[PDB]
Amino acid sequence: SDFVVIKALEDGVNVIGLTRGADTRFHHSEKLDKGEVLIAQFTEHTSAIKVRGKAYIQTRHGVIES
Amino acid sequence: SDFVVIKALEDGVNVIGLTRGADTRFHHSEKLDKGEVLIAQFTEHTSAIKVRGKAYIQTRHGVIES
Amino acid sequence: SDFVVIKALEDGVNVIGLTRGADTRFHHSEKLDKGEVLIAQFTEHTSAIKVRGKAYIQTRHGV
Amino acid sequence: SDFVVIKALEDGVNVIGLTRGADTRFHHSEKLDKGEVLIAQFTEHTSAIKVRGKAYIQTRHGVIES
Amino acid sequence: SDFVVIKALEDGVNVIGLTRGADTRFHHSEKLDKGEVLIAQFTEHTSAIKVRGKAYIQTRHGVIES
Amino acid sequence: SDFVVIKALEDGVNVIGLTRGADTRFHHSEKLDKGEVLIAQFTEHTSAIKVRGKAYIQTRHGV
Amino acid sequence: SDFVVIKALEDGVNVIGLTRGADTRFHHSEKLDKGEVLIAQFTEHTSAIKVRGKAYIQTRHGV
Amino acid sequence: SDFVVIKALEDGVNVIGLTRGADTRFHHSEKLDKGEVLIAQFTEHTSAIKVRGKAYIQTRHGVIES
Amino acid sequence: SDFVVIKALEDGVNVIGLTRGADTRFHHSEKLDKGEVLIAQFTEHTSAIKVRGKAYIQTRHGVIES
Amino acid sequence: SDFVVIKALEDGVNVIGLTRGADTRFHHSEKLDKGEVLIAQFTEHTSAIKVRGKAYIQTRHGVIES
Amino acid sequence: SDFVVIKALEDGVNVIGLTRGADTRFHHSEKLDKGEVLIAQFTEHTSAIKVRGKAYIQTRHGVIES
Amino acid sequence: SDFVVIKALEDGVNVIGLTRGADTRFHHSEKLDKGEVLIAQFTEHTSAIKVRGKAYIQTRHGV
Ligand SMILES: N[C@@H](Cc1c[nH]c2ccccc12)C(=O)O
Ligand SMILES: N[C@@H](Cc1c[nH]c2ccccc12)C(=O)O
Ligand SMILES: N[C@@H](Cc1c[nH]c2ccccc12)C(=O)O
Ligand SMILES: N[C@@H](Cc1c[nH]c2ccccc12)C(=O)O
Ligand SMILES: N[C@@H](Cc1c[nH]c2ccccc12)C(=O)O
Ligand SMILES: N[C@@H](Cc1c[nH]c2ccccc12)C(=O)O
Ligand SMILES: N[C@@H](Cc1c[nH]c2ccccc12)C(=O)O
Ligand SMILES: N[C@@H](Cc1c[nH]c2ccccc12)C(=O)O
Ligand SMILES: N[C@@H](Cc1c[nH]c2ccccc12)C(=O)O
Ligand SMILES: N[C@@H](Cc1c[nH]c2ccccc12)C(=O)O
Ligand SMILES: N[C@@H](Cc1c[nH]c2ccccc12)C(=O)O
Ligand SMILES: N[C@@H](Cc1c[nH]c2ccccc12)C(=O)O
Repeated sequence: SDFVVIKALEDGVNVIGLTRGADTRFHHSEKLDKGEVLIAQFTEHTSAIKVRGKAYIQTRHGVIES
Repeated sequence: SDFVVIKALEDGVNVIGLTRGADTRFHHSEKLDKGEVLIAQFTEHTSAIKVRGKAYIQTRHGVIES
Repeated sequence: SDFVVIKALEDGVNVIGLTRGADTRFHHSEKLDKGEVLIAQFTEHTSAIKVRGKAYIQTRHGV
Repeated sequence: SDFVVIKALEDGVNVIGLTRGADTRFHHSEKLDKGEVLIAQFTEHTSAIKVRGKAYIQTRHGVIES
Repeated sequence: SDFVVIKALEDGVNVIGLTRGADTRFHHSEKLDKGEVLIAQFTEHTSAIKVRGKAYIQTRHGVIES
Repeated sequence: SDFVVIKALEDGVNVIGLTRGADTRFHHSEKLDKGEVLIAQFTEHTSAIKVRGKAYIQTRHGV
Repeated sequence: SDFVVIKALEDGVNVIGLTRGADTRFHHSEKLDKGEVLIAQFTEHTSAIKVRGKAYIQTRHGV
Repeated sequence: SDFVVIKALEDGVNVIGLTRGADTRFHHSEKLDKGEVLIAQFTEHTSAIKVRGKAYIQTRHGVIES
Repeated sequence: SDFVVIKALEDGVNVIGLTRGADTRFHHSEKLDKGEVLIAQFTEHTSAIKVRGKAYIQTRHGVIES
Repeated sequence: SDFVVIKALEDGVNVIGLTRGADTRFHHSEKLDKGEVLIAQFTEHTSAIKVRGKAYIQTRHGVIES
Repeated sequence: SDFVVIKALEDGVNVIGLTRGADTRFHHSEKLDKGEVLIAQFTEHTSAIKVRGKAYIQTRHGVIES
Repeated sequence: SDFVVIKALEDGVNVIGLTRGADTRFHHSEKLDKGEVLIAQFTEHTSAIKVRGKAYIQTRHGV
């Protein structure tokens, strides 16, 4: 059951969950300050994740460091 | 369930989800500005994903960049 | 479910979904201009995919 | 759920589906011109696939390039 | 379900499917001329496949050529 | 389901299917002439396979 | 079920469990002092985990 | 669903099936002459196999050549 | 089901299990003196494990020592 | 289901199956003379196998010889 | 279905099972003298295992030799 | 189901099966003399195995 690891590399990074279903809207925005990590799953409610700001991101497919 | 990772390499990248089913239309477009990342699942509503604009994309099959 | 990755290397590449079932016809053609990417699954409705135009294609079997 | 990748290397290549069941007959013939690719699954209706003409073919078992 | 890949190395190759069940007879023969390829599943009707003629054959177990 | 690959290296190779169940007898013998190939599955009806004659044989365990 | 490993490298590291469901709020914060280790699963109730403070973190994806 | 490969290296090799159940007795003995191969499964009726005589034997665990 | 391995590197190491569910409290603490080892599963009652004191810990993800 | 491979290195090797269940007794002993091989499954009746005499034994865990 | 291998390296080593459920208490203590081995599963009744004394311990995660 | 391989390196090695359930007691001890081999499964009835005496032991975790 897949998840994403997200480490903020600066202040005020946002990790935003988007709603599962016919409709797509942001249901929640988690704020990360520098060096804070968010380990976040895809779930019954979240089918897409947006990251804004400079962040090191780990997934099953590998790494993308801003 | 499988997911794509999309990082924007310029401003104004569109990640477009196509409806699952007999019919195919765009149901949602997500604008990504430079540096921003979207990780998006295939879902009971999205069976095809379309990226317009300069992107770095990881899937289960490998990298595809530009 | 398995999927294909198609990157258009010219304008007007067509990604064509053929119908699942006894009958085979196309039900949709997605057009990509140069540089655009389609990630497309096999589904309840699409059992074959035809790309026409120059494309870089990735599947579970390789490039 | 297995599939075959078929890339025509000349004009007028045919990819022919054969019917699943007691009876075997061609139910459909897809024409490929040079450089067109067909990614085709085995399905409830197709249990065999014939390719006529010069074609690069990819499957789980590897490659056969005419 | 598993499948065989047969490429004809001369004209007039026969790919023959044998009936699944208590009884065993040929139910279908597919003629392949030189260069042509058949990818054929084992099915609820075919439990044994027979190739006559010069062929290149790939299965899950490896190559067998001539 | 698992399968065997048999290539005949002489004329008149016999691929013999033995019956699944309490009783063991052959129910079928498929004959191959030199160069012919049989790919044969274990099935509801065949639980053992005997090859007689010179053959190159491939199974999941090797050659 | 998958889990995370968190080792605190300062005092007062917070391991925060965010709620599973339509609503997202924290339901618990576990505090670790320097050197302490939390191994924590994703559960029926926690679908996201935020670490705040300097920590060495291990997941199935690496360090 | 496990099987054993047995190749007789001399004349008059026996491959003997033993009965599954509380009771153990030989239910069948297959005779192999030199260079004959038997590919034999474990089944609802056979839970042990005995080989007598000089034989090359292949299983999941590797090879034992008399 | 997955488990952790904890070896105490000093006297007085605490292995604490946290309750699974909507609520989170300590339900049990296990004191380990130097040299002693605990292997503990995640369970229908414990969804998070906490180690205080100098420990060597192995999990499915690797070693973590001190 | 898993199986053991036993090759006799001398005459009079015994392969003994122990009953599965609350009780444990020998239910069958199979004499193997030198060179002979037994491949025997664990079954709904045999949950432990005992070899007396000089044997070469392969299991899923590796070789054990003498 | 996971298990732990435990080999006592001195006299009077204890392997203690702890109860599965809301409650945690020692339900059993197995005494090992030097060079005795215990191969012990996690079960419906045992969700944690404590080892006291100098012992070589093998699990899925590797080795810890006192 | 998983199993253990025990080869006795002296006379009178005991392979002891401990009972599965709330209660833990031995229900059986299989004795091996030098050179004898026991391959033994974990079962509905045996959840722990104790070897006493010098033995070479193989499990899924190694030797
Ligand atoms: N509401 C959409 C969210 C989504 C997932 N993947 C996407 C890809 C593109 C656009 C939107 C999406 C869905 O559940 O399907
Ligand atoms: N069949 C999908 C859309 C789709 C997937 N792959 C395709 C390839 C080409 C065209 C459309 C598609 C649907 O449910 O609508
Ligand atoms: N209508 C066909 C489409 C198809 C899938 N694979 C094929 C291979 C060859 C020809 C057609 C096909 C089907 O569902 O079966
Ligand atoms: N009607 C046949 C088609 C087929 C599949 N594999 C074959 C091999 C040989 C000949 C025919 C076939 C079937 O479904 O079984
Ligand atoms: N048992 C298959 C045919 C078959 C498979 N493998 C064989 C080997 C030898 C002879 C026949 C067979 C059937 O259903 O008829
Ligand atoms: N009639 C036997 C055929 C068989 C399978 N494997 C064997 C091994 C040895 C002897 C006979 C067999 C059965 O179904 O069980
Ligand atoms: N309440 C959210 C928590 C969450 C999980 N993954 C996320 C990713 C982004 C934002 C929030 C989340 C949910 O269960 O779906
Ligand atoms: N009747 C026995 C046959 C058997 C299988 N494995 C064995 C090992 C030893 C002795 C006999 C056996 C059974 O089904 O269990
Ligand atoms: N959600 C778990 C506890 C838990 C797991 N991971 C966490 C991370 C942070 C906080 C609490 C937790 C519970 O059932 O109570
Ligand atoms: N528990 C098995 C026998 C057994 C398996 N492993 C053991 C180890 C020791 C003693 C007995 C056993 C039975 O059903 O009887
Ligand atoms: N009674 C506890 C035992 C336990 C398992 N893992 C633990 C970790 C820490 C403390 C206690 C435990 C349970 O079944 O959950
Ligand atoms: N009666 C115990 C036997 C046991 C298995 N693993 C253990 C670990 C430690 C102590 C006892 C055990 C049980 O079934 O649970």
